[PDB]
Amino acid sequence: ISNIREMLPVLEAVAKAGKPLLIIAEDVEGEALATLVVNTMRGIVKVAAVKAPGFGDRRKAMLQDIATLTGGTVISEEIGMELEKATLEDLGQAKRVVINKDTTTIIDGVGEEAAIQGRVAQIRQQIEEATSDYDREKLQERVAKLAGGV
Amino acid sequence: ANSDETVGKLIAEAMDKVGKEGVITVEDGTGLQDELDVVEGMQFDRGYLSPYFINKPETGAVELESPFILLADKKISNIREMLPVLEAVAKAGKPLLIIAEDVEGEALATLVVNTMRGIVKVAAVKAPGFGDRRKAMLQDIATLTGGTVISEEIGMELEKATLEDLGQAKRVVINKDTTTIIDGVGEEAAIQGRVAQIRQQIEEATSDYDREKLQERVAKLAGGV
Amino acid sequence: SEEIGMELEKATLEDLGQAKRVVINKDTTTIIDGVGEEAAIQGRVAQIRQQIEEATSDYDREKLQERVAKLAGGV
Amino acid sequence: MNIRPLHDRVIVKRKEVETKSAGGIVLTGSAAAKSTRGEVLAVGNGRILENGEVKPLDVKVGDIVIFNDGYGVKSEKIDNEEVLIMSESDILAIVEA
Amino acid sequence: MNIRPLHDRVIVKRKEVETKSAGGIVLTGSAAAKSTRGEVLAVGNGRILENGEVKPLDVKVGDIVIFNDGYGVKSEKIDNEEVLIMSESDILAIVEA
Amino acid sequence: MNIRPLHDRVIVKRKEVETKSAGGIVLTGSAAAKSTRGEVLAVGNGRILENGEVKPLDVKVGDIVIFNDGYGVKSEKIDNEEVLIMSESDILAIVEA
Repeated sequence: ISNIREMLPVLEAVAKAGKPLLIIAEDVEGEALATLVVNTMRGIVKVAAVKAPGFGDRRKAMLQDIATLTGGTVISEEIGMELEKATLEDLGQAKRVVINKDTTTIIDGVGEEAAIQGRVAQIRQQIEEATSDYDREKLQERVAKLAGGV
Repeated sequence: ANSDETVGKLIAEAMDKVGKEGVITVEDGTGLQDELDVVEGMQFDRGYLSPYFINKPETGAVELESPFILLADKKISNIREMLPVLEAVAKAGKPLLIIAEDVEGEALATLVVNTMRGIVKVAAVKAPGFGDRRKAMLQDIATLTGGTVISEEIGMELEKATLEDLGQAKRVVINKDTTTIIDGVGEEAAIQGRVAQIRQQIEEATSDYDREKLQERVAKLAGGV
Repeated sequence: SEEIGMELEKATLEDLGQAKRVVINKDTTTIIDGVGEEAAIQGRVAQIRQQIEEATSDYDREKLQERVAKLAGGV
Repeated sequence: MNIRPLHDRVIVKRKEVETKSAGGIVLTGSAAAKSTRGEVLAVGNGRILENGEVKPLDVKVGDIVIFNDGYGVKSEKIDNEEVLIMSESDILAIVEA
Repeated sequence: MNIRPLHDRVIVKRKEVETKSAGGIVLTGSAAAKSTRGEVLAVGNGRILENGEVKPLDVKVGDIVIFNDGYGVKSEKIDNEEVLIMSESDILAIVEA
Repeated sequence: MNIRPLHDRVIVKRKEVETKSAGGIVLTGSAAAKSTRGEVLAVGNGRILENGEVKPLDVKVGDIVIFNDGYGVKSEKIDNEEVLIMSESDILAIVEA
């Protein structure tokens, strides 16, 4: 997230709706972070910002799993989704979110259970294909976070 | 101390003055005799920026009576940022203490010209440590003074600060090594809320080395080292 | 100096000190008998002397001893 | 006495730096949006290009204007307050519609 | 009141960024094709080059135009919406044929 | 005899370097504020651009002025004291209001 210049129509839309918000992205730039702090502090929008987990393909995969849980859409360049052209239909939702200096945790998605199970079944099938036992464990964590607990 | 009565009484007296929050430390002594030095209030190990501020040259030091204190993030690049605050403080008439992470040559030289020739009475000192603990300790210093920390993150321009946004103390004293502040204007209940925040993070402290550094921050705010 | 805000271009003859004689070699510089007021010299000596009593570095304490000696007495 | 624009010159106050509540909603942080909108303070006589009879400038005092923040555009204090000095041609526009 | 173009100046809305279905078939991704086609919003009086009697600009409001995306061409919000400001000569053309 | 400005040229004394007590309060250190304000010393005849009858310059001796500290603006001693030499167009303004 380079600027608030990308963020604006979504920020207008969410503020106007009135709900709090959680920002997931791979990083947040100083202008973007500072503007978010000004809005939260002075009461305009209630917003938390957190960094995406791990790196590369497994970060991308886990972001899709997080979207499946929330009942949301992952905004990316590959799908051709501008941040500026997102709407409130394109955001998932949860019942509660809680965040620490180390750890992020989300309580009880809006994502449809059948869709969650289809995505779990995809992930589970790749466990059966997993040559790296070390990465098979990391596949086991992704199934566990989506369904069950660690 | 293997039956050393002097060591036992020194520690009993020290625990007496510092308090439960207070931290007692051991250092190599100047002389044959053991000594105990107790400091109450906000002391930290950073000196005067220039010797020109010395208004007590018989003490080798600067003393300022009832000052405002300004806390700034980053560098003070110019007097061009400083101006409206400088106008406001001078017009009010009180002495001033400048806290920032650094002071640039133009800024320091202009401050020396104003103090020397009598326009404003101002001392300038550097912020303690580095990174997040410097930022945290600057908030603790603001809580003690009853002031506001001016930073870019909160979106506070130095140029848009006013005299309501400066904390205050009864006295400040500064050396070539050490800075010390005597008796804040900060509200006691706010101080205790901030102490409670800091104390709760002691209970979470995995690094014992940094837990000691959390113990110092509680001790400077409440009690003595 | 720049710190006091004194331009070299704005100095005057009131802003220069004076001595009775000065003598200079290829190695060494020496000044004989100032115009500086004795009470001011003693105030400045007292400042320097007080920092001797504070001197953790013995090596630099000797260098403080030279500064007191050059101002008052001889080496 | 302030000081007066020459031929072809105009003096204006820049309206804002940052129209701070974006859309009317979001309170923007540090964006650097020095406003493109100015408002006229003084107007220098006429244009004395091209030898013959002098042309009045088509701008006037009281006008609300847009200008280019270009190389030609200078800024300095009237009393203690910064205002901007430029040519009629570094100005882009005056309140239409 | 918006704000008004000077002498020799024109204001236009850029038609599209990317004519997204290429040929009428292929849905193009990120191509950066900021449209060369504009449409006229305001026209500034006439051209006051060359001292004598003022010439009307040959463009008018309602025209669909092509312009150069050059150094001279500026862009800014009317209300909240970006529109482009330029000279008659940075404009290339108006709806022929 | 000093020496005299040509056609289109003006000679001025720069008022101050640094308006040293900022706001009227703070005594500024080394800021580098070479004053934008000058005061007219000599005025060179008229402007001899454009072939025909010569135009008098609109500035005069005794005027208090503002100028650009640009490439065109030169500085040299009258007697032993530095004064500045420039065109009417490198001057921005003369005492209005």
